[PDB]
Amino acid sequence: RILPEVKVEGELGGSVTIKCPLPEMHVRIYLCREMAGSGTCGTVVSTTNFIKAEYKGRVTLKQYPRKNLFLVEVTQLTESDSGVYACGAGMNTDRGKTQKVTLNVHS
Amino acid sequence: LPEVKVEGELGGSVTIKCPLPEMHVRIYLCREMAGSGTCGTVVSTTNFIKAEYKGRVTLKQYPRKNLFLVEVTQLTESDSGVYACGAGMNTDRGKTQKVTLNVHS
Amino acid sequence: GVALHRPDVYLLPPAREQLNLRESATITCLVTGFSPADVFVQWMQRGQPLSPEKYVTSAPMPEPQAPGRYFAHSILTVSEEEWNTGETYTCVVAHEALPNRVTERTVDKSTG
Amino acid sequence: GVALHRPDVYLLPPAREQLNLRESATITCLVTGFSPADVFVQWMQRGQPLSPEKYVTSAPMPEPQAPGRYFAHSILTVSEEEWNTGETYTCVVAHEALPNRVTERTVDKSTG
Repeated sequence: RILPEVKVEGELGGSVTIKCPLPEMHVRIYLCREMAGSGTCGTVVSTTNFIKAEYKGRVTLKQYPRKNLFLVEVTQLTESDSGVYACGAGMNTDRGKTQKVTLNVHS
Repeated sequence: LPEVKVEGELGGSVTIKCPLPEMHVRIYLCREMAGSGTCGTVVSTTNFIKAEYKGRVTLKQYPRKNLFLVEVTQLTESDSGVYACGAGMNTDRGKTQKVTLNVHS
Repeated sequence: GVALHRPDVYLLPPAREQLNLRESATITCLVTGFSPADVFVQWMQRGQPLSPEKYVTSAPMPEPQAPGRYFAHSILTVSEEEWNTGETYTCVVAHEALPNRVTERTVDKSTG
Repeated sequence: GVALHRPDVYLLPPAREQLNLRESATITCLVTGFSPADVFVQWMQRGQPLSPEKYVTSAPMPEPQAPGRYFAHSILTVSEEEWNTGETYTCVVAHEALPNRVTERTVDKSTG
């Protein structure tokens, strides 16, 4: 399982919208950020009422089951948001990743 | 480690004396369960009486003699085995004396 | 209407420092993140229910970091001997929001 | 007239299934075997007291294996990141029967 990759771009103080696969099975749905040095993907938002503290109040997860898609919108972007993310499903967040998203916040 | 050996009568009683070094530590007598390979607590100052020994064990302390006393009454043959006095929060590692009791009919 | 949220059940073996006493062993069943607050917890050993004398179920209290959700404990105290024989203990949690209205977890010394 | 009995403090690390979620981690402090029901439990990290937002302390309930004795649990919930960075957490328990009226236990990722 080698994961496909997409690339997104947002503006400082702006917003970006990340598209993710929505498994037809009612599973736990999350977007995570791969924290370098730790070697793992930490959850930023999930359908299990968890928002990473740095993203609390600026991230939204919305579902559209008829399109097999859910959307993660990040607002009030900052340079610390630039990095590698990943869409995913399941109770293991490090595993069960479904696609990889790389975000670059530019001026 | 010191070693002692006891012999008791079926239905009788035996008194096991053990050293009392410190007044603010855990004080216990344990039985070496051969099947587990460890010493399980039979009585302690932490309000524990093993089910097989419930109602048949009394622990009395005498700090002026630097010893505490465990009196076992209503003896049975299943009590025969190797025991151990001890102190501390680790029952296996902390040990002060070894007591071997054999109940003879 | 009160939202329905499934409980997450985690089951923790007794702490190593407690087992060092070779006295009694405490098995904790942790139920978190469920709504409504009404929850049922029962313990079973060898496929048989245990006497409620042996365990205490805490009252569901509000999870502070997740407002609409609650948590609760169920503490079973058995003996170190039995724990270390290899006995398998099962925490059964019943809740309105679960898919099959019930879920269970199992633990023993061999898990870790 | 009744005796005063010291608390025994045991500290349980987060479950692997909770950390596999890569969300939040729950550290449980278990205070058992005290007879005066009045007990204060507070958490400290990095030598500093933690905000009461982050932890919940249970009510003293009768201990099933010893009448005349009580128990209480305290759950500290932190981010998985703090736990996996190696942060060291301490459970502070205050009670009349303790030598200095207070005792402490400590866990980190490396403890268990």
